[PDB]
Amino acid sequence: IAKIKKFSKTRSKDIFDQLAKSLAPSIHGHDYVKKAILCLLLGGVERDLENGSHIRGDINILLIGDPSVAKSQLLRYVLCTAPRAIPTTGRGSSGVGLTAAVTTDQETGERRLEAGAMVLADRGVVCIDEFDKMSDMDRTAIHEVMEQGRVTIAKAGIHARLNARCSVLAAANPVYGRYDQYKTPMENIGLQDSLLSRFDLLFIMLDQMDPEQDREISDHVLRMHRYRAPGEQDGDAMTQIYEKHDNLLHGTKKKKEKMVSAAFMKKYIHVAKIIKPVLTQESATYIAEEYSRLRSQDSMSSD
Amino acid sequence: PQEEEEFRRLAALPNVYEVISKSIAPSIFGGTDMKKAIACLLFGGSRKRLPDGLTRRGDINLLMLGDPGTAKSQLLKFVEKCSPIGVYTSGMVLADGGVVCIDEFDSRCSVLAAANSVFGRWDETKGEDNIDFMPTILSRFDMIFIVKDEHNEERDVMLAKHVITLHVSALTQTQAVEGEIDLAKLKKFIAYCRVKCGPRLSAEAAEKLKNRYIIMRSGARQHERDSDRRSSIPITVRQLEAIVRIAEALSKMKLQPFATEADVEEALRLFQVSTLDAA
Repeated sequence: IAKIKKFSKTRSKDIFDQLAKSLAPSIHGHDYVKKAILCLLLGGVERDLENGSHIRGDINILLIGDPSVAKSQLLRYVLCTAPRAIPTTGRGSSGVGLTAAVTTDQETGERRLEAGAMVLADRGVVCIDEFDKMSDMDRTAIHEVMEQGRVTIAKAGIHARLNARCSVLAAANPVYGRYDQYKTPMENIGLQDSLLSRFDLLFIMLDQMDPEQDREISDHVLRMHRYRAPGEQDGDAMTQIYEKHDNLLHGTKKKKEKMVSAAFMKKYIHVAKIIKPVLTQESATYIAEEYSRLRSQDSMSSD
Repeated sequence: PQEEEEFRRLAALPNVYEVISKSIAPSIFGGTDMKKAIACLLFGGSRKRLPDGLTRRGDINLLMLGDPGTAKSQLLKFVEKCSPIGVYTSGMVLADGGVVCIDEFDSRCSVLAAANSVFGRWDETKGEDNIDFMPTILSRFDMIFIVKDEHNEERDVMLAKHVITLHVSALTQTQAVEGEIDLAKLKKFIAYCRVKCGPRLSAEAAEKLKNRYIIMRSGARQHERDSDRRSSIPITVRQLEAIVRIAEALSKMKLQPFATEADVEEALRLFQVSTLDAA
C-alpha cells in the first residue's frame, strides 16, 4: 500500500504512460493497442438510474490487420493476465455454447438453465480469435450482450434474465487475406454497420516493412530468442516495483528506464478498478464541442 | 538385432545421401532435386516441446505445381508405398507420423500435395496469378516446386528411349542399377533412423542461417518493392523454421547428434532453388 501510494505520488502523469509501456515487453510497438488494453483492464463505470435503466460500462475493441502482427500473442497475454478471461474461437463455440440454454431434467421433469460461455464470464474478458469466421447469427446473439450485457431466455414453463456484463476482445482477418491499401476500409473489413457501431474501438494494423522497422523487429525477436532464464544450466533440455534490468530483455540502451513488475501491476490495476471517478463540468463542454467537431468533420475529411 | 549392424554400416558411409537419392524412384528420369526433397521429407525433422505448453511442428510440407504429364502421381504412389505409414487421397486422423499425399489440391502428418495450373498449362510470361491458392495457405508449405514442359528435341528422344527400355527390360531382370537399396530394406532403414535419434543444430550454423535469412528477407523486400506487386509466396519466420527442420533432417540422415554446416548449406540451396525460383 505504501509503495503504491509512493509510486502514484512520485509518478503523477507517467503512470498511464508507464503501464502501457511495460504492458508487454515481448511485443514490440503498438502503443495505441497497449493503451486500449490498459483501458480495458481499468474499465469504465456502470451507472444505474432511478428509473432502473442500465447503461453499459464496458468497451469493445476489434483488431483487424495482416497476419503475423502479434494479435494472438496479445490475446493470449490478456488471457493470462485477466482474472476471468475466457477464449472462444470462431467456430469452436456456437450460439448454444455462448448463450445459456434450457435442459429438461429427466430425474424430476423440470427445466433447468445451464450457463453459456459469456454468462460465466461476468465482469471479465472474452477473447474471440478468427472473429471473421464466426457466422452472422452468433454475432446477432452477441449483439444483446454487447448492447445491454444481459441475456433473456424463455422456454415454455420457465423464463429468466441473466447478467452478461462483460468486455470482448475480437481478432479478425481481412476478406482478401491481406489488407488492401488501395481499396477502402469498408470493403476490406466486410462487416455490417450495426456490428461496427456496437464496437467501441477499431484498430487497423499494417505490416509496413520499413528498413528501420524490420531491423528493429528482427533485433527484438533475436534478443528475446537468445534470452535464457537465470539459474539454469546452458544446453539443458526442459516484490520490487521496477523489474530487474536484463542485458537481453531490456538492452544497454534501455538502462535509463525500467519496467513495472507483473504482481505490482496487477495490484495497482485492481486498486484502480476499485476507484470510482467523478466527471467534471469543465471537461463536459470540451468533450461535447469535440464530438460536434467530429460529427461535422464529414465536410473536412479531405481524402 | 542383426539388422542394427546393417543399418549402422549403411548410415556410416560417406555416400548415404547419394544412395538414398538414387533409391527414390530410379525408374523416373531426372528430378534429382525432387528425389532428394522427397527423401528428406520421408526422413523428416524432429518435434520439440516447450514448458509453456507450446509445440513446434517437426514435419515438412511440400507443394508441386506443373503441367499434366510431369509424373507427379507416380512420385506420390512411390512415396506412399515406401513410407512405413502412408495415405493417398484425391483431394489425416488415421495417419500418425506418416505421409499423406493429396492430388487435385484445387494429427502429426507430413503433407505432400500436387496441383495443376489455373489455366491448365503454365504461362511463363504472365508470371504470377497462375496459382489460385491464397498466400495464407501457401505459407504453411515448407517448399514449393514448379515443373514446366521443357521442350527439347534431344530430350524427347532420350525420354522415349528410357521409357521403352524400362518397358522392355522389366520382365527380363529386376536388379538395382548401382547399389540401390531394396524397398523393404529402405523402409526398415527409414523406420530405424526415425525411431533411434533426432539431432539438433549448432551455434555457428545458427548464426550463418540467421544472416542468410536476413539477407533473403531483404532481397524479397526489394523484389516486391521494385515489382510494385504483392508476391503470392511471402517469406516469414516459418521459412526459417522449415530450413531448420530440413537441416535437422539432413543431420538425422547421418545419425549425427549435432548438425554440421554442410547440412545447413544443402538445406539453404534446396530452399533457394525451390522457393526463390517459385516466387
